[PDB]
Amino acid sequence: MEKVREIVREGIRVGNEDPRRIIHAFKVGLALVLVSSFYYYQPFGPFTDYFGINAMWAVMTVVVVFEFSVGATLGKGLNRGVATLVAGGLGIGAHQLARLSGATVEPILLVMLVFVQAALSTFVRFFPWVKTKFDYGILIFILTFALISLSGFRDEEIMDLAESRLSTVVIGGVSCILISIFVCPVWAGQDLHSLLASNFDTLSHFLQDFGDEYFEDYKVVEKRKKNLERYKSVLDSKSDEEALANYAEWEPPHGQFRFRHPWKQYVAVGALLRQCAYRIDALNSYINSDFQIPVDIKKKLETPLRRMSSESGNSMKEMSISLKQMIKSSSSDIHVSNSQAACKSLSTLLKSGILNDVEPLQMISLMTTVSMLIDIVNLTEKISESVHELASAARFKNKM
Amino acid sequence: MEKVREIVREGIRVGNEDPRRIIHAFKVGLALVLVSSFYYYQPFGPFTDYFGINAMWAVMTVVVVFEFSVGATLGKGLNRGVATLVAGGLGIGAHQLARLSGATVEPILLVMLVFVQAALSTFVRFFPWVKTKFDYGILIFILTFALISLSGFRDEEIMDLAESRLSTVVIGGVSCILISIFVCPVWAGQDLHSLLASNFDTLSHFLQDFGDEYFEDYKVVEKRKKNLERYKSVLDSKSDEEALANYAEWEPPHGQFRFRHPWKQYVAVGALLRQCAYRIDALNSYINSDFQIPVDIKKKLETPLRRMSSESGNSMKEMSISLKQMIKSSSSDIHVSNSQAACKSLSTLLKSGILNDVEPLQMISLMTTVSMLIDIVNLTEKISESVHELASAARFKNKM
Repeated sequence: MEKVREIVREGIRVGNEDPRRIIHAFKVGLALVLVSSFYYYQPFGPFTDYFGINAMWAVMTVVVVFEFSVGATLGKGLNRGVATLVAGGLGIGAHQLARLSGATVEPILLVMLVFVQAALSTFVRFFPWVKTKFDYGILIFILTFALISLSGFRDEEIMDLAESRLSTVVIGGVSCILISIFVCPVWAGQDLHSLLASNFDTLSHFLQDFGDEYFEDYKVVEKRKKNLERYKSVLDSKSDEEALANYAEWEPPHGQFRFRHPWKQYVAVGALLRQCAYRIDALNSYINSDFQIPVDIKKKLETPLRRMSSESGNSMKEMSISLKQMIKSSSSDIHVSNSQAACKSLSTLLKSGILNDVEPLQMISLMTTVSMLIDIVNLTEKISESVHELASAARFKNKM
Repeated sequence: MEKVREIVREGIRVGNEDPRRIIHAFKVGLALVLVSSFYYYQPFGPFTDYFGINAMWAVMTVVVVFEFSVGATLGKGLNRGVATLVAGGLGIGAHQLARLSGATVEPILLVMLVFVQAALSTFVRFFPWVKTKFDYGILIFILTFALISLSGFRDEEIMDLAESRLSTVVIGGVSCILISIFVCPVWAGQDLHSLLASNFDTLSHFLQDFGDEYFEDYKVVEKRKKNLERYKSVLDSKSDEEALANYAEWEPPHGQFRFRHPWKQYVAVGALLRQCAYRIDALNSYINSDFQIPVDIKKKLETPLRRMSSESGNSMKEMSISLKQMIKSSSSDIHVSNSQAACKSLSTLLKSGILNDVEPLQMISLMTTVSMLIDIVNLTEKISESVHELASAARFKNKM
């Protein structure tokens, strides 16, 4: 009975982290019922249905095409539809050639053509372009050519089979797409947008928490978590952003998201944020070591380091708010100029020769932190310019 | 005609990068010809084939089940095989309750049961445990229960549709696995064990090259290429190493890979190697920056910083050979002990007070690299103890 407890608790947490999952679990059932209902109560023209498997194929298309996002279902349905169309054409042509050839060489020719085409398509499925965008199209191309060839039917029977398969794929796909767009849309573009903004926010949190924690049993573990987990999640999220970018490319335009929305720039800014995460990770690893410098030697540089960290955090926070609000912002300029000024002041403080009296190992550690922080500052400057460019060339509301 | 070139030249570089991609495009063609033979030349017992679509379903399973690796086909073909066996049972029992109830309620009770279980199964597909292993198993559990329900057939006609679907998944599913295993096996287990051992070698190049590029237009770029584009493949390959580990659990025990081969330790080590790529990434930026320290000030630490960097790379080089050769190796202990020795002799060089005379704006970047290098040496000591542990719990030949 205990595993029943564990599975129901896992269900509870998965549902509570996200409700759109439950609403999608209901949307799939609604699509199935709508499609199935369509066949039982023939709406306007009782379709011929020569083979007796139209309903089977409609339900199969609906179960396979319907995915979480809107870009996912639109892409899967469009690949499946276009591949079925072209491959049905090619299959009818191959069957006509097979018939025209002769009597006994017909199975030989059909099997040879299936071989050649499946081989060429399986090879093409390895290209990078195809692998990222139209993969599921080519699996269906092979499926359909092999269906219309290797299934033993006669000529007119083959023409009817191809038409039936195409019409059923179109109906299943359109039903899936309409219910996914019009009931409770999960746009992948907005999921990518929110993920980018959330990443910005976690980085700001760490920068402020560092400015505080650097110069100072259970609460130790909680603060260790509140430091580690956030940037450590930014680090391990390359594939999620890369996938949401494709899905978002597939989508139609909707509110505040115009026709040419640059998702590749979103992924570029994500890459810059990942570099910041590398540096922040080095900083954190130097926080959680045992060999820590005595406090006052850090406090002798406590002023500019605290100023630098705080201003970087505030600049990142303003960029996150400017992305959540979908408006061009110009506070990041002030918040990054302050950090450049703090870098210059730290430079002229180091020039004055204050660290001349400390043992050089403490110098190792202290200049390590100073170097990582200066690199973080330069990186936030670059990120500020890049986000400004994205917001310009994605047509944000110039109101500010 | 020019775009006909950019497609054929892209074909060649995909074929030469990996030849096994072509021998796979011929293995898919061979499973179709073999299956389509089994259903044309009935070997021993002419199957009943009540509906006329056994040959369609056998060729539809082969196109979907057959994937590159062996763990991918043994995995897709085992989800699809079991999900059809169970759902075929639930698909019949759900069709007995429909009849037992009444006449007009029959098309009402069957649609509800498709709704309830396609809504629960869609939800389970979000769980983190299910999503990695048995995902395609649950997409099929929804097709099958919605094949045997939402397709209009009578009572006795269903006990055949459930068997005709199951017996055409076992045959189309086995015929895919016997070819993947016996013709030219692409074991995903070895594609991971090779990638891990190829990563160690990419890092060893940078460390051997570091001591030379540090202390010293086109060869600018190629040597920039042989640094940047080399280690940067370790950072961007978190998903490939994680995918090949999922397959590698499905596979059978081929030669030198016992039954309990720890594919989760292979990813734990790869997780440490990604931490070295973080630090190595920081060393690279201070190499490609404009503000470079004048040489002779760098040169006063050239004795240990060249000994630390080199003996670390000669330690990662043995771990890469101790994995290609699949033998427990104790050479890495000699190569890692020297690096810890070079760390202490750097302290007694730093404690002796030699860097007291350089302007502190330069001590930033100089004590930076000393810090990133000392952390790398500290990491390869942890990697060495982990690979040494992997070789035990994978039962490597103790010959050495």
